[PDB]
Amino acid sequence: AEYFRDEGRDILLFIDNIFRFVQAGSEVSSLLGRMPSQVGYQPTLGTEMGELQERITSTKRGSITSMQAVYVPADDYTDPAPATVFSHLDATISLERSIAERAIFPAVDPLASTSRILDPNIVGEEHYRVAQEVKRVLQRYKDLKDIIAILGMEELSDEDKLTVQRARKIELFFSQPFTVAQQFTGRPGKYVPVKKTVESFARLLNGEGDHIPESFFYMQGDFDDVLAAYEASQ
Amino acid sequence: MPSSREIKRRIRSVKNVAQITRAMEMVSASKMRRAQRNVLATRPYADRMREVMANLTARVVGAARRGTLLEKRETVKSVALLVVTPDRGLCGSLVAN
Repeated sequence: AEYFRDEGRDILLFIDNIFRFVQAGSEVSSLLGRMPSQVGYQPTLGTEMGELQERITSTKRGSITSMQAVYVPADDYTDPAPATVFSHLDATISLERSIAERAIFPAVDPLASTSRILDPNIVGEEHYRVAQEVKRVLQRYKDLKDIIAILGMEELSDEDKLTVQRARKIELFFSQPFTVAQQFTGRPGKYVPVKKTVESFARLLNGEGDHIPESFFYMQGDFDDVLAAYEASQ
Repeated sequence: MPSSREIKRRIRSVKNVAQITRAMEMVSASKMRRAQRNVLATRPYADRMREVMANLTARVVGAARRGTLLEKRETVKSVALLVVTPDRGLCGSLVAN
C-alpha cells in the first residue's frame, strides 16, 4: 500500500483482526524465549504495534483511509492487545455482545465509540449537537439501568421516563439493515447519508416519534422510513 | 471484571435492596389486610345509608327542582373532580393509571 500512497494515489486499507497479528507475535515471542508480560503477551508488544501502525498513517504525498478490525479476547476490552490498539486511531468503534444478543446487529456502543473529527468545526454544529445529545441521553439511560432493572419504569420522574423512552428508541434506531446482511435479516440493504442521519436523530430528539412505538425504529433507514412504517401499521 | 471487591460490594447492596423490598412487601400485605378490615367495617354503614337513600329517592318524585344535591341540573358547564392518589410512591402503575 505504501507504493500507491507514495505516488499520490488514495488508498482504502482494510486490515481484518489486527489482534491476529498480535497473537502471532505473542506465540513467536513465547517460542523465542522472551519473558512474557501481563497475560502471556510479548514484552515488545508496544513497539510491535508501533511498527505496524505508524506505517498506516496518511502523509502529505498520499492518503491512506484505514479501517481496521480488532478482535477482543473473550469480551475483555482491558486486554493488552486492544488497549495498545486504542491509542493508534482517529476513530474508535466498540462492538458489544450485549447489543448483538439484543438483535441490534450493528452492535456499536455509542458511549464506548469516539472519534477525533467529532468537532463542530470539522463535521458541523448540528451534527456535533445531535451526537452529543444522543450520547447524553444514552448515558442517562445507562445510569438509570439499575433503577429500571428492579423498581421498573414507573418510579422514574416524567423527564427521566421520557429520556429512557427516547434512549430505547435511539438504541433501536441505530440498527440498520445492511446490503451484505440480507441472509440474516429479510430486509433490503439500506444506505443512509450523514445529513439524513443527523436530521432523523434531531427529529427523534425533538419529540417527533414519541407517539411511535419502539418496534418501528428497529432496522430502518432515516426517520421517514420509520414514519412510513408507522403509517402503514396505523 | 471490574474487581472482586466492587462486585462483592454490589452484591451486598442488592442483597440489602432485596431485604428492604421483602420487608416492604410484608408490611404492605399487613396494611392491605388492615385496610380491607376497615373497608368491611365501614361497609354496613354505607349499605344502610344507601338503602335509606334509595327509599327516600323512590319516595320523592318530580319535586321542586328535585331537591338541591339531587337536582338534575341541565346545561352542564362546570365539573369538579375528586381524584384520590397515594401519599407516597413505590406503588407501581397505580398512580400513573
